[PDB]
Amino acid sequence: MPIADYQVFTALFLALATGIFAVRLGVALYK
Amino acid sequence: SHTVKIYDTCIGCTQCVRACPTDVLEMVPWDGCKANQIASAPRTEDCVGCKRCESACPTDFLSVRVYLGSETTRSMGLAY
Amino acid sequence: WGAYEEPLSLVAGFLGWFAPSNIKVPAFGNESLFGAFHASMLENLANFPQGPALTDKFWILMITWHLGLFLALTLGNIGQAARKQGY
Amino acid sequence: AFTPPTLQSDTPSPIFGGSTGGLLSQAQVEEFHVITWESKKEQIFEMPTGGAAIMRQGPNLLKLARKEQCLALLTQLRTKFKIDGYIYRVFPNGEVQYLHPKDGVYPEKVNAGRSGDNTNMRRIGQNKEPVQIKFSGKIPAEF
Amino acid sequence: KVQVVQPVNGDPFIGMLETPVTSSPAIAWYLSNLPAYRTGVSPLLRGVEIGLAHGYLLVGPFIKLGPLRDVENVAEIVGCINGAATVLILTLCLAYGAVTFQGEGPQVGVKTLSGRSIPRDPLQSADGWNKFTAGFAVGGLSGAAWGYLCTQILPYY
Amino acid sequence: MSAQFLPSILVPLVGLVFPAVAMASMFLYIEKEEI
Amino acid sequence: RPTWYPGATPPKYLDGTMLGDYGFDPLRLGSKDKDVLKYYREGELTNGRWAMAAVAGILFTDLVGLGPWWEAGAKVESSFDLKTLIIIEVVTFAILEGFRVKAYEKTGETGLGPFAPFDPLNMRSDETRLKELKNGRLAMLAFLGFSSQAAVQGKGPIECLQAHLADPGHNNIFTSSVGNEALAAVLVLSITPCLIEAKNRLQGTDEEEFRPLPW
Amino acid sequence: KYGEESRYFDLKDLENTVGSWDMYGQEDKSRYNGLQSEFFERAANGLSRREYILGLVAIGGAGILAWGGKGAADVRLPTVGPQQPAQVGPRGRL
Ligand code: CLA
Ligand code: CLA
Repeated sequence: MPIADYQVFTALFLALATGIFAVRLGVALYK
Repeated sequence: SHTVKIYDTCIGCTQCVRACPTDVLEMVPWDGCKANQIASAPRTEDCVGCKRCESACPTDFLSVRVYLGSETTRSMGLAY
Repeated sequence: WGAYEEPLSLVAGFLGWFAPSNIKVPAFGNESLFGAFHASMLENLANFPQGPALTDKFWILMITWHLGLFLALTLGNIGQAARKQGY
Repeated sequence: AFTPPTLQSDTPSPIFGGSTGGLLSQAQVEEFHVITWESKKEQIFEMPTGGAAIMRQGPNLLKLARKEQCLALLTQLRTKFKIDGYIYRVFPNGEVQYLHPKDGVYPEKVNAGRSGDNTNMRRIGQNKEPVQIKFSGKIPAEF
Repeated sequence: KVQVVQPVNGDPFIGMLETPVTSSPAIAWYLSNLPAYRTGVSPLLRGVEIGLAHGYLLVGPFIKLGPLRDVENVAEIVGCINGAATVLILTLCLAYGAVTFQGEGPQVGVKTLSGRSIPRDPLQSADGWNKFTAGFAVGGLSGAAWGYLCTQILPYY
Repeated sequence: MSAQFLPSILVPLVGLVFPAVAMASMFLYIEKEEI
Repeated sequence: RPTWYPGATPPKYLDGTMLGDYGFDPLRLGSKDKDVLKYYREGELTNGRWAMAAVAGILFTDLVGLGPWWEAGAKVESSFDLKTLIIIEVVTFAILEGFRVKAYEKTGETGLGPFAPFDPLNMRSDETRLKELKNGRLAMLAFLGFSSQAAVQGKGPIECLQAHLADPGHNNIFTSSVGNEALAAVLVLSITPCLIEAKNRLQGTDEEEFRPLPW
Repeated sequence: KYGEESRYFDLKDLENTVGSWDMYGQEDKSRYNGLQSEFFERAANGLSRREYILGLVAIGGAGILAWGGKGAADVRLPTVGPQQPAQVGPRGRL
């Protein structure tokens, strides 16, 4: 049962949210 | 802009002053050595860091020390 | 000249107008250096359409003729501007 | 009783044919230096930027980029032609600042009346430990 | 007895020399008539001309050497490639303008070789570079577009 | 693989768009005079 | 002032002078230059007007029983070849857009042809402008939903509504082919305001050195 | 600089003593035709702003993504094309 396209899209969206958290942490570290 | 320092171990031989290629050191009156003169670095802004003054100091250890720090257009010896 | 500062004086035309007078002299073989060069130029295509192939008689003739012409041009210009070699 | 001598703009320059090692664009937006000396005769000397120039008989003025070039030329003049010169720093705005012979007396000679700047009254090994001045933008030699 | 090599503007203490390559009358005229050395012309027009020339001369390389050079549709692919290259050098010009022109300072004046005072080139300004960059985009894209048309036209080719 | 079109879009984005954008932003930031 | 979520703190530059100011701009796209913000508003209004016209047309064709709007492009039969229609549309739109450009460069707003404000009925006011902005935004989301429903579902604006009314619990976006992705969006968005509140509590609202999308 | 003789230094004319010359620049406002100049300045009207000119560059970024998702397949790129058979490997593998 290979992963479907919707699973890849969901993973990419979750990665986008994780990247947003990462950029927030980076901004906090810069300060 | 390097940090140049002179210590009381100096004997006033004036060799470091003659070896400076940018006129950074000079001799001023003193009373801690037989020569009655000490070295000074009033124009450290013109120091390039060649350390020629240290190669001429005969005291052990050296009486003049150069600590390389922030680089400027003059300390880097840039003509452009 | 009209433009530039080129020392190539107008009176110095003798370079290019005298070199042929000597290069046209026959050299026993064939008929003449300039004659052979001109014949090749007019026969092996008018040095523009197709081409002189790879390593042809025209190539060596053109190189030798231009070598002589250029050397005469430059040496004569130097001599004429030097005023009886005053340097 | 010494005062910095003013820089005369009427001083002629040495006979030089020109070179590519002269002033660049830094002198137009940052600064440059000028060395003026007095020669008793017209003689050939070596320039710090490459080539050979001819110093005239009388006052000579030469504009260079770095102060080290002017000092090297002065060293050559002092050790070869026994000529004393003055070095000034010129800014694009037009300000001239006296340099090298600061008090008219060469630095190698004590003048009694100078500033004993940067002269620690301790030994090289009597400086504070690096761990004792941690979290301070200073080196042990500045204490 | 003539000396064709002289110091730049008679000054022998400037890092430059005057040679028949730099001070040649014809060379000086041609170099001075380029769109880059027009202090009195609008930077946008000069940028348009520069972009047109650069965009037109930039198609050829990909046309005759691109990965799809052996295909009939090479002209179109290359036109797009030149457009991309023009856009890239466009962002390069913008970055250079934003970094170079961001502050003001009482700079020294500018004079001609004779000694006639002239104002600084308007191209060396925040707004001057922006206008020049905009003209380069229009001209650069137009030059690449004209490069494709020349391929279709031009009876010889 | 599912969604075969994704690599054809993500590879150029991470190798061409993202690097150009990052380099331009870094170049504009390391020469700001007043950050 | 109502915001894009209860208790939301609008940015410093989003004081409220502009119409439809709900303090929404997480990327800070128009927080640098004011002229760029004005151009952004003009673009938003243009997109909204086009969206309202498109939504009205799509709904009208669906109510009269015409075929799908997305498929209507190939179901039009009349004179004028496709190329001729393209050329005519390009020329007329070029002149119309040029006139609109001049109108924006003069009065700072849109217009129709040489008429800078174009208001024969004189129905221009700050209160009427807010209606246009909000209606345009609603129409933009309506068209986005139309396209999304046409892609996910095989129905139109009316057929999708009928299908939902038939079984609201089983005919929704979370039960379609994009439900999983949708489930991941809501779950994240549902916690987005609260998380922002945390930033406004532990960190505070003392601005930030950078902007998400500088531009 | 007052280089009337051998003096290449002048405080009153320090601008000429630092080699600040245009060398090739020439101010002249009579060249490009008015009708053609108007067309170009009109074409590049609002494209003179940093944000707007960057937008044109952003189009190039979209074209890059468009090529990968469509342009690469239309030029029949080998990576977007098909594959023929395969091999087994050194030993009994795949
Ligand atoms: C200098 C070495 C060199 C050279 C000559 C080439 C040349 C080429 N490469 Mg290549 N490449 C190289 C190094 C080189 N490569 C290296 C080191 C790598 C590995 C990192 C690659 C990886 C690579 C790949 C992956 C590909 C190529 C491809 C190509 C071809 C098309 C590329 C192209 O059109 O670019 C653009 C060319 C220009 C924009 C023109 C710039 C140069 C102009 C002519 C300068 C002219 C200056 C002019 C004379 C100035 C005079 C003043 C004026 C007033 C006259 C082309 C023949 C492509 C191909 O398919 O091969 C067929 C391709 O896919 N290369
Ligand atoms: C650090 C882990 C990691 C690494 C090294 C890679 C590497 C790669 N990925 Mg991948 N990816 C990852 C995580 C990772 N991925 C995760 C967690 C997901 C789930 C969302 C994905 C989803 C994904 C997809 C859908 C695709 C790739 C693809 C690719 C290939 C091309 C890159 C690309 O353009 O896609 C872009 C990658 C993303 C958009 C998501 C990656 C985000 C990661 C987590 C960022 C990590 C940054 C890192 C921790 C910080 C280092 C600093 C650095 C940025 C300077 C490449 C070999 C493409 C491929 O298959 O090529 C054929 C492709 O289409 N990845």
